[PDB]
Amino acid sequence: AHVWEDNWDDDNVEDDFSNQLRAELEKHGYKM
Amino acid sequence: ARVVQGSPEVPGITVRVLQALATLLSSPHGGALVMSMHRSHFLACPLLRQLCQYQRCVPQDTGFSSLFLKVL
Amino acid sequence: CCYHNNRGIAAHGVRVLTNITVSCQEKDLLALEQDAVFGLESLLVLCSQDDSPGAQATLKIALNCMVKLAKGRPHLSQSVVETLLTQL
Repeated sequence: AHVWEDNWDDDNVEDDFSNQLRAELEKHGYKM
Repeated sequence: ARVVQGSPEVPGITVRVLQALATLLSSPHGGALVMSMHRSHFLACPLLRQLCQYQRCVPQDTGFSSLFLKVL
Repeated sequence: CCYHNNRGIAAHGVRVLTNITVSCQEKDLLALEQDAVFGLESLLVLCSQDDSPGAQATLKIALNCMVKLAKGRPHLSQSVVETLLTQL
């Protein structure tokens, strides 16, 4: 029931390394 | 552009290609507005235009709709 | 059932029509190709402006049919993609 089979960005396809990366990276929320 | 939509309905019945897509995009936008009830007074004018076009030449329009472009 | 009022039956019908198109290549089916592609965009403009999980599943089914239809018959595919940009 997925349109794009080679989608890198689904609901939950994020491995552990990317999980702590997202955890420490979404918190700041600013970019220069 | 109610008169322009009424005029193009007969041209759309004859040959539309891309005008039928514009008419469908215009009508469903009014339908979504009517879902939000944001003063969508646009479907009644298209219905009156379709009724007038049917009353003008019923048989040619019916044959073009049921023979040439059933999908539109 | 592709030109039916309910969204789910339209999705099932457009799946059936897409699957007939992608499958066997007899000549006196090719006209349905035209019907097929118009069906998709018609269904799309029904299920874009709704924002409900049933309409979201209808989007899934329709877009999977769009991909498969463009994949099987490439000569329709260009028309396919331009219609998609309109609803974008």
